[PDB]
Amino acid sequence: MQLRRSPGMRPMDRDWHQERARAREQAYSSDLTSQFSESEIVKYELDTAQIDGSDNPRTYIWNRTIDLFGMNGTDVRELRNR
Amino acid sequence: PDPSIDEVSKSDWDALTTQEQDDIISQVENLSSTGWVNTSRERKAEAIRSAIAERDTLYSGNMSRLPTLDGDAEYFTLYLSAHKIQLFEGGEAQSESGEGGSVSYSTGGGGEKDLQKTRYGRMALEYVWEDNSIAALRTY
Amino acid sequence: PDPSIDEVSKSDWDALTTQEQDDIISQVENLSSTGWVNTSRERKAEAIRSAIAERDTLYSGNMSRLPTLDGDAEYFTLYLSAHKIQLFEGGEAQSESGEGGSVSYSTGGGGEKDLQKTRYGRMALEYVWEDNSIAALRTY
Amino acid sequence: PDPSIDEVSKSDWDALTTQEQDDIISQVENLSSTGWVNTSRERKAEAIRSAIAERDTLYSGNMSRLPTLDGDAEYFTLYLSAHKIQLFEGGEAQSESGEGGSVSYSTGGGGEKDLQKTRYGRMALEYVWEDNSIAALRTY
Amino acid sequence: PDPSIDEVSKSDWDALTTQEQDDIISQVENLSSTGWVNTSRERKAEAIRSAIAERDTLYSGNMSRLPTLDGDAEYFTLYLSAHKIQLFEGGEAQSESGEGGSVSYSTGGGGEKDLQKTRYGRMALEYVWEDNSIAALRTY
Amino acid sequence: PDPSIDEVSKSDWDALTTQEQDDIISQVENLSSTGWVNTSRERKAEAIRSAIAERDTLYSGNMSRLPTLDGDAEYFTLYLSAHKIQLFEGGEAQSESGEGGSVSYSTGGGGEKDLQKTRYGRMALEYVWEDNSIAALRTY
Amino acid sequence: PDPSIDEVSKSDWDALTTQEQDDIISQVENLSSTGWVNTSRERKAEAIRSAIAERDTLYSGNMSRLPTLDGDAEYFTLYLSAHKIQLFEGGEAQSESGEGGSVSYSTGGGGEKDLQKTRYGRMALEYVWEDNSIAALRTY
Amino acid sequence: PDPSIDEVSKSDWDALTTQEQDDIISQVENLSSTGWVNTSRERKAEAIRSAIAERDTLYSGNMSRLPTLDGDAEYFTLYLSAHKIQLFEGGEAQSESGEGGSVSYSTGGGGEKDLQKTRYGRMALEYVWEDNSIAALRTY
Ligand SMILES: [K+]
Ligand SMILES: [Mg+2]
Ligand SMILES: [Mg+2]
Repeated sequence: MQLRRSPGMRPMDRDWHQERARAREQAYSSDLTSQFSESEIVKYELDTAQIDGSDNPRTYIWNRTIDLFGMNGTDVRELRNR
Repeated sequence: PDPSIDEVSKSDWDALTTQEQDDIISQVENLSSTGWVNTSRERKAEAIRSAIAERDTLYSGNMSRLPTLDGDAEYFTLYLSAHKIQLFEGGEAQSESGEGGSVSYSTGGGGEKDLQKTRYGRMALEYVWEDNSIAALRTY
Repeated sequence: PDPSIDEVSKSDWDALTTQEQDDIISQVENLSSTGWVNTSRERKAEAIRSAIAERDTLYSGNMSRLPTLDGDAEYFTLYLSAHKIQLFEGGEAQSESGEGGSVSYSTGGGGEKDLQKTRYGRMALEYVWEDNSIAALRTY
Repeated sequence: PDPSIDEVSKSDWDALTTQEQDDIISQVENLSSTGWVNTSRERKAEAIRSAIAERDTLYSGNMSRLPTLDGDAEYFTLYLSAHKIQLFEGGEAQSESGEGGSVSYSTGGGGEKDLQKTRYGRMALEYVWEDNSIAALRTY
Repeated sequence: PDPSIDEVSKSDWDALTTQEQDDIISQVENLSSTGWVNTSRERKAEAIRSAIAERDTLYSGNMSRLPTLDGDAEYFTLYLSAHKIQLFEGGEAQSESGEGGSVSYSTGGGGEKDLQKTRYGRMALEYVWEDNSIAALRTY
Repeated sequence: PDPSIDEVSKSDWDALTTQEQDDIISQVENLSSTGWVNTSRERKAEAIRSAIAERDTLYSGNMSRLPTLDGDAEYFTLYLSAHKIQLFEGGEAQSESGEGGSVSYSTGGGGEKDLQKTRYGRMALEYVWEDNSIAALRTY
Repeated sequence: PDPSIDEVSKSDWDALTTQEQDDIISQVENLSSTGWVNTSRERKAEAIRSAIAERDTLYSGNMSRLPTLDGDAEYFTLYLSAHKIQLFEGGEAQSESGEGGSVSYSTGGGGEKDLQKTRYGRMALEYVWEDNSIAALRTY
Repeated sequence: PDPSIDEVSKSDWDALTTQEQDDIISQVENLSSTGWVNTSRERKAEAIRSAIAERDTLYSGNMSRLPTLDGDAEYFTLYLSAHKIQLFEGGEAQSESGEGGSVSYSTGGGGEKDLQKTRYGRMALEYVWEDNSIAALRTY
């Protein structure tokens, strides 16, 4: 018998995909222990997701301390030279 | 000290040589101008062992992704040790009087929880978010 | 100690050799600078036996799925033992005086419930969610 | 003791040999560093007999199917006996003063109800839900 | 005692032999370490006769078909007797002082009503629902 | 001092020569008229090492993009060091008395958290927003 | 003084000759009838250097375009210096007594904040809007 | 005095002859029966110079086109001077005692703020709307 959490079943679970996408979008680094609970790491097999911060939108967004030109929130991967 | 008090677990403290323990004891004794010289070694060792145990069981883990021991773990474990030694001595002295000579200290009604009841405890308490509950979780 | 105070229940404590009990008594005696040396062995043994019993009956079981004894069970039982000995001695001295001078301790208040009423009880209380009621349960 | 204080009711206590009663008296006397040595046997016996009756009549039965005596029945009856002996001696000393020598204890406040008025009573009170009213019943 | 204090009403007490009364008086005297030895027999007899009368008239009948005397009637009547004797001696000593030393007791602000004003009364009061009013009744 | 107390972290302090440390110790000793002369060098060194550790771990980072240590970092660390030394000396004296007369100081006792409990701590507390929580952060 | 205390920043104070510093020290010493004559030159220098540093960091900048130091900057820095020297001496004396008489000063603090704790601090506090928050700012 | 204290600013005070300053000092000394004779000239000069500066910077300008210094500016500056001198002398005397007897004064724990702390300050405070905020302003 196979439960939803059983290791052979994880790839069929809509939540396993959705929360791995969520984790990729939400990380700043490959270092999982500093970012995710033991629960999240085990349940969503986060070792095997290519987590590194490269898919977090906030990696690419300007967040300047003094913003004269009203330019914070701009995302560099939307510039014409990209 | 060669191993530092933040680097050792309760099991490690039991595994240290007497000299490694005595270095850590000597460091804890720096936190009082009296050094608690009239309290014997076994009691100071018990206070430190208990502080290490209480750090690792009671002031450990995270509140949201933040560590519950926010300050320096060395000085936290030392202040927690000094709090224990001062309670083994009977508590804070609010007032002391001898051969006419008398002094009164500004200890006051500082609180009712354990750490609030000594100066070392009040110092230690600032390292651990003042025992506040900023923990948060979410469903997935 | 060879068997630790957290490894023995009340019936185990009764079954221990005198030396195994004396090792645990000696560990409890470290928690006071005075060692309560003017209080007899039987009274210290009764306090420890009572602390073991009271741990296993009042400070056991789950709240939600968390253990109600959150901290180190060894030091919890030792503080609960020291608390009992200090109550068998009459409570906390708030003030002491004689030929050798006077001292007043900052041990004022101490709430209304037994564990609040001595420094060892206040320490023990932190190991056990401060006697708070965080249990939750469901239908299915 | 061979018969334990939790195994005997009021009639059973009256049926015990003097030795079996003296073993239980000896156990109760462990709960004070003074042993209440200046109070006679008849008074210690009356306190125990009363504590047994008090347990069986006031601290028996159930709340929401839970037993009302939640803690260890042995130690509850012993603390309730000690509470009674201390009341037969006039209550808790808040302060004692002799030939110069003086002490004051952190035994103030608590509350107006009997068990709140001595340290033994404040301990006994934890074994019995702190005298709270968590009983519940359905109709059908 | 041969007839117990709960088995006798006011008229029965008057019909007892001096020996049967003296057994009950002796049982009441067990409730103080002093035995009230400086208070004469007539006064102890009056206190007991009054306690019996007062039990049968004020602490009798039912609330919601529960008996209003929920505890052991024997010990209730003895505590009620001890309360009366202590009031015939002027009330609880809060503080005592002389050539033998000084002691202050944790009697304190015990409450304003009759039974609250002595340790024996505060005990007796638990046998009688703490004087609470839980009676309930219906139209058919 | 050649290295200033704000220029050194905990590891740097350990790497300083005895003279570079003694310059900083000597500067901290300027903050008291008594200089804490009866407290030994190791205790003054421990207080400074501990103040440096707390500055870098408890009173660092940013708060709504403002610095948390808004005041001069030199004087903040010196006042935090003086706070520690005064607590190793047992606390603020509220009153002192002897053959040379009596003095009573306006401490007031209104402080209950760590830094509030001495004059050096109350000074240090102005440099760090008085422990207020003006942090603010945004989504994008 | 030749350069006035309001004309010098922390680095300028270090650059002054001993005579220019001693003139400023002499001006600060006018603010107490005792001149704090038992405090050494280094302590008075440290208090002034600290007051200059604290002025330039904590009591500088604008507040709804009003300068935060509204009063005379000379007398503000002098009162802040006198406040610091008085805190190096202990607190304010609430009372002084000895061989030659007794006095009590009504120096009860206005609250728990540092500047409230001495008469010089209470004066200095009027120069800086009483530490109020009248800042206001707009979007454009 | 020839130039009156209300006619001189801080730079004018510095420009006065010693006799013109001494005439003003003499006038301030009339506000106490003791004249503060045991406090030196340079302290009295510092108090007056500070009172002039503080008048011109803290007690100047308008509220709803009314002058903020509504009373006589001469006596305001003299009372402000006397307030300062009395604070350089340590504060109000609440109580004074010695060989010549004892006296206690109706100082009565006056409020938190600077001018409230002495009798001269309380007089000065009536000249400046009691430090109230009656300013009003319009758009056009
Ligand atoms: K989901
Ligand atoms: Mg019942
Ligand atoms: Mg202004």
